[PDB]
Amino acid sequence: TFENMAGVFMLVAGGIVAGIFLIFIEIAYKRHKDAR
Amino acid sequence: PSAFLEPFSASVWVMMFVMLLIVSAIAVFVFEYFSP
Repeated sequence: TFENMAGVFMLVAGGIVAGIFLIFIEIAYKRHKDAR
Repeated sequence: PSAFLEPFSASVWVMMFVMLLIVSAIAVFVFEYFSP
């Protein structure tokens, strides 16, 4: 109804969008290490 | 009372419909970008 749920929505959205970006490179490095 | 409508929750009712669209779009974009 107001910002009460919007705050947690913004928090989780920022968390997931940061996590995917910071973990794509980690997944690529893991794949490269497994397939050197 | 109207269940799952603006009076029930999210009285703005004109933001989540585009929020889901934009988060789906960014998820698709990152999935495409992380393919290689």
